[PDB]
Amino acid sequence: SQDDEYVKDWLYDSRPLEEDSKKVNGTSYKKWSFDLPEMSNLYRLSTPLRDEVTDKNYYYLFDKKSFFNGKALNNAIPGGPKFEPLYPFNSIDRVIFRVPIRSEYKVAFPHLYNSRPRSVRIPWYNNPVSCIIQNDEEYDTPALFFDPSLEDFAPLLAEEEELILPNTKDAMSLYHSPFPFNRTKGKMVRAQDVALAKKWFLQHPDEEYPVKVKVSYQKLLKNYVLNELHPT
Amino acid sequence: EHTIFTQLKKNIPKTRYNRDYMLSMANIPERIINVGVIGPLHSGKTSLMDLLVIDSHKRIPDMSKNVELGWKPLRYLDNLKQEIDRGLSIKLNGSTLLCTDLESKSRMINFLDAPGHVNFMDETAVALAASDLVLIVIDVVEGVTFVVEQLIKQSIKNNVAMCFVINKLDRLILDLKLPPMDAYLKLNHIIANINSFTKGNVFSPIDNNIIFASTKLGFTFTIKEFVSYYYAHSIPSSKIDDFTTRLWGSVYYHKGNFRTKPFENVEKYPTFVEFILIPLYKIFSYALSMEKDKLKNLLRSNFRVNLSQEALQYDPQPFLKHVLQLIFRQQTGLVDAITRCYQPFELFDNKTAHLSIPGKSTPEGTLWAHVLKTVDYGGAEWSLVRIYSGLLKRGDTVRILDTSQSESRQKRQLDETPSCEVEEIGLLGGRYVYPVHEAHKGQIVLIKGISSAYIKSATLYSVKSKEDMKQLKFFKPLDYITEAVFKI
Amino acid sequence: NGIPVKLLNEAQGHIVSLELTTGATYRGKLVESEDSMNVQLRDVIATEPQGAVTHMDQIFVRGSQIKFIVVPDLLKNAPLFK
Amino acid sequence: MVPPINCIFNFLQQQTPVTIWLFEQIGIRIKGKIVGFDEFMNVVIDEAVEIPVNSKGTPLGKILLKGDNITLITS
Amino acid sequence: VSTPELKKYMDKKILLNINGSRKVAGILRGYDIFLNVVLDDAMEINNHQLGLQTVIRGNSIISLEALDA
Amino acid sequence: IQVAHSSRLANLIDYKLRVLTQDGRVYIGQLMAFDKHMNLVLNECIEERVPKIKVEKRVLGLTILRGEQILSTVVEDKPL
Amino acid sequence: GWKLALVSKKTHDMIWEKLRYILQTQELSSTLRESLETLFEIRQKDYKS
Amino acid sequence: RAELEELEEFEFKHGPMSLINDAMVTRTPVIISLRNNHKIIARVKAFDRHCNMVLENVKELWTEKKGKNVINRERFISKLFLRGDSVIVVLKTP
Amino acid sequence: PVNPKPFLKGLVNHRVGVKLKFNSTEYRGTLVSTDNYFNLQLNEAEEFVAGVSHGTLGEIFIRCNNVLYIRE
Amino acid sequence: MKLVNFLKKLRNEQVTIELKNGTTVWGTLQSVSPQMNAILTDVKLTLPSDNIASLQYINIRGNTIRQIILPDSLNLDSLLVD
Ligand SMILES: Nc1nc2c(ncn2[C@@H]2O[C@H](COP(=O)(O)OP(=O)(O)OP(=O)(O)O)[C@@H](O)[C@H]2O)c(=O)[nH]1
Repeated sequence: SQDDEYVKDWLYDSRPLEEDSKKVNGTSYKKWSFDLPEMSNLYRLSTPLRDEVTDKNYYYLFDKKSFFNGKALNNAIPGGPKFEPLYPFNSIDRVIFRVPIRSEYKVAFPHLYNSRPRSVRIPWYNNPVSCIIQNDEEYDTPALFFDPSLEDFAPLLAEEEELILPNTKDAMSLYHSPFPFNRTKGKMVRAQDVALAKKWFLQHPDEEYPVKVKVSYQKLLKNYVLNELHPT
Repeated sequence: EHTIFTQLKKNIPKTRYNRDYMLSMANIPERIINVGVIGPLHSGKTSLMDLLVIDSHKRIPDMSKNVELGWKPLRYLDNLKQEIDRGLSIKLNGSTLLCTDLESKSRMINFLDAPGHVNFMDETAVALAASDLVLIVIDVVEGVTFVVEQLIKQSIKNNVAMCFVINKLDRLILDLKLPPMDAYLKLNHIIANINSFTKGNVFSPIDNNIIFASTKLGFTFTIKEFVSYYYAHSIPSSKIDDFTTRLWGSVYYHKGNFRTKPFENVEKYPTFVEFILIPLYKIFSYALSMEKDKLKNLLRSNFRVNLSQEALQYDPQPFLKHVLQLIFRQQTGLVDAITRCYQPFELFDNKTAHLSIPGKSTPEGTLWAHVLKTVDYGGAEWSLVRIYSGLLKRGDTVRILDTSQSESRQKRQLDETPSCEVEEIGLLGGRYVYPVHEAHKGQIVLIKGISSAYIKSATLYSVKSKEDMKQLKFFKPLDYITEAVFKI
Repeated sequence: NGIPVKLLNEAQGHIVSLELTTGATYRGKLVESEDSMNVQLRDVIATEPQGAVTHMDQIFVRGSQIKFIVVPDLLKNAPLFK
Repeated sequence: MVPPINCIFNFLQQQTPVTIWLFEQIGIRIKGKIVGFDEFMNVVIDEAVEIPVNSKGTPLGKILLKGDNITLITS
Repeated sequence: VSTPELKKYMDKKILLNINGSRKVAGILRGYDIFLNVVLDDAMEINNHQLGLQTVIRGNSIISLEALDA
Repeated sequence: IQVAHSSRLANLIDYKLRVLTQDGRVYIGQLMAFDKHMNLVLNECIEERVPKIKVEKRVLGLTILRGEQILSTVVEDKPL
Repeated sequence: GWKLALVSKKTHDMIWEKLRYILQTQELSSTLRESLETLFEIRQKDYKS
Repeated sequence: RAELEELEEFEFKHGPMSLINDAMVTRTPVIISLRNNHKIIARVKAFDRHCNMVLENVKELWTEKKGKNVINRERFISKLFLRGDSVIVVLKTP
Repeated sequence: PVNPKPFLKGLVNHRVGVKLKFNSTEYRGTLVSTDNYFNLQLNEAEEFVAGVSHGTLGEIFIRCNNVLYIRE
Repeated sequence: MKLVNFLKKLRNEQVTIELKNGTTVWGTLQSVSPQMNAILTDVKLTLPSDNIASLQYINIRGNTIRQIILPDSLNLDSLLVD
């Protein structure tokens, strides 16, 4: 009743908030609108299942677009899926194999490195993420990096001595989070409609699982891409 | 219909000001700034442009709900299917915006959100060639990398005014979570770098050269802007200039009513930190963490800001964005920064000379214009042309010369053989060609009939005399800063 | 800041007329304006109080002397007011 | 460049032949040499002389003239 | 505080209209915030010069016209 | 002529206003903007001098009237 | 330094703060500056060797 | 604001502003020459920085002169406000 | 070094002659005191209408704005 | 020390006024600005030997106002003190 001080009372309920008339739409249970600290609590609790990857760059040559491209050229990115092929000069004398031209490139710049593309999407391209996360028991500190070489009136928002509130350490974290916790209001979805498992296999397989599990991952991705690809 | 898209319609999104007024304004030079915003890859320059446009127009169709809220950035100036799907600005999709300065004045600007990626620098080069001021934009995080330096060098070598935008403060306040003094230090380091690169004019927040932006949250300010907004009530009319001069450049308020230049005993931080950066921190910290009622009260009191009852129930990012918008009223400070920076119009001569040749008897009234680049801005062939003298009217015949035939022509002078009509004229505005009959001096417009008369980067002219023709000169081929050496 | 002086500086560039305390009207392109209406013009016709017109290239004026300034119909539209 | 304050500091040290015209006034001029200077345009003038205009040398001595009604100075 | 931009007219001859239909020709030497014209004296309105170097007060200025382009 | 019993000048803005001038003229028109120094911006300003017989009349349109050279203000008519 | 972080952490943090404060707000010697830079770089890993 | 009013009353008593301030204190009739020619005989009530002065017991003296007929005219007023700029020389009548 | 305001401070308790702009007249009386505004006060001020004493006005207080010049 | 205090305290009084030229003005003190601008409702004008020119509303410029003849029932010393 200290860290988990707000949710603890209601976290285990049939409908999480039957009443709580401020925090949800009502008993129809259509929409919700939490305050910050309870959201923080939820986030902390969700550490095992939470998306837990803020650097949007990370899914590089691993987006749905990338998967589609891999499909469309049979240039399967080995961490991800491999499909049935979409279909059924350039001589060794001529070209100079200086760069061994990899499949990863063949989906990155699909129209260039992969000649004779068909039905090929264009993937993203991106900026470098320096979202520095804090460990515990402090705030606003350069840790992971190095420092630079070199008429009676007060400034704005005077009499606000504390720069950081006790929740803003967590609020910042929340702000950097992805779509589930990102926000402090939403419409409900069916338990069914929440994908606790999609976020694991969409992001990359952690470290040195048995071959069978890797295969499983690939299979899952193959399903996912198919679902994405034939919009119903 | 089509995939690679624009507006293609009668009902272009209506503007707050009226486009008749804008066009009227565009009758005279000394009141048409060609900005051509520039920077590295993912500077935020396109996002900045989007912010400006949104600020200008009433309701856009493309401004969906999410973008309005501020989850996704309304990248209004990446119209190409590709430029969306790829996540990069790729071609010049500028806009003509009747922009209000901080001081009461109305100037129509020709922005050009050029590409940042360094393979596309070719395209960017055109913007430099086009634009008379350049809003260089920089990420705080990456700072001034080599690309920025290169850009600066090009601009100085291309003889163009420079007015910098240190962008994405949201990152150093939330991503890096820097303390405010640290942030200040970082800023100093950056600006130091800028100064080192720019051997001539020295840039700073004072003199309104630098602009402190965050296009995701959607706010830019000059110190002049911010000061004007929130340090006009307190301090008197005349002493405001002094205050502005003080804020930035290591001067500490000293807990007292007239600061010292050196160290202070009681407080630690500078004036810039204490009187700007610290406020931003307070805003951000409170616009996430602070119990909303309290925040509302503070806004009511100090900033004189009323939160919408919807905004109280926003999510913490979009709420924050909304608050920021409320605080820093428009992208007006930015415009002030531009105008003030490009108060030299004697640089025009330098520019023109650089482009074509050192010459005179140009203001005889002979209409002539640098055909900058062929674009496909509404799908169809258009030619982005910057006019210098005279004015072009719709359904007029014109002499055009590809800058392949420029040096040769010059040599030959010391018989206007190629020629073409002007089928239609219009104005780039992110996603629409807004048709206009007039095409006045010192501005950028799009024309139909030119395109096929040349390959790339032409000149045009229409002399009323052979003597006049003798007096003419012709632009050089645009030296596109990157040389193409990727052979496919 | 003075909202009429705001309008004046926004009116720069247009063919504006100007009569002083002396009663001698002027008409031409405006160039410069400030808080104190330190006006400059180009291509200015300078009609004396009798009606004697004298065309000239430029002029500079002091604000204390100015009586009223004829602005065009464009500033009726936008964007200073709302 | 020379602001009026600096040009009058030349007139202060020199004390050279000044001729003054007067504000809201065409009928009379002055002829003397600048001796003083205020933060306002008030200047005391020794060897000053009242000189009616060429449409004679009339009597006048040393004068502190209120400088808000000045037109010309030339030392 | 707003400095009248006479740096376009610096070191150029100017026809200064002043109180009582009086004219002043003369090349410009400098100025201040009150518009007080520091100028090299020339012929005053047929025509005749008074003084060598002059300083005209701002309050007495009616206008100042570009003699030189 | 009719007008509301107004408190101050800004409350009756955009009203057709007879505005006297020190040189003898009167400028009549609907006022758009006022100032601390009484500079006025008449929307449909009309130049009316009183020559030494009958009124002289001339139309101006949108014009700035400087405040120093004003004598006084009078309401001539309503808006619209 | 890593040991300092391990037990007497408040002082270590303080040490860092003072160091930085010295680093950037000082007429500091160039060799000293470079040494400091090296220190911060190693801090980024916190003594691998 | 208070320190300026303190040095105001201080600078009045020592400077030449003490004269007509002392005339108000003694409350005598005072003549005043005017910009449009009116010798104002009146009792001074009020007194400020700008020399704007409310006048009791007013008696203005002038000459509406037109038509070769000198008609030295004068009128009595109960109370009147004086603007500063109109004044030329105030004087206390012995 | 001989400025107007220090000479005016020396001119305190001394005879002075005041000239003005429009509807104006010379004077001659002993200056009593002055300020930064240059408001004057004279004792035994004689109203010299173009150098002709029309009346001995005596104890008087002259306004600052209408002052043209002050002499011996 | 400010007579502007007193003139602000003069409200809803019917008063005569003189101007720089010398024009009379009979009307209710609607309000007075801190720079003497006499806002007046229900006004009546007469020029300086000339006939009547009555009007509905007049706000007159402060500097143009010469001398305001005050009404009869008026305690000056009552308003002068704070
Ligand atoms: N954290 C943060 N991210 C931003 C900000 N502004 C922009 N970004 C992100 O970085 C990108 C930069 O803005 P864009 O306009 O998309 O990129 P761009 O300026 O078009 O870059 P070019 O295509 O090279 O011109 C955006 O897509 C955002 O995701 C900001 O203020 N803060």
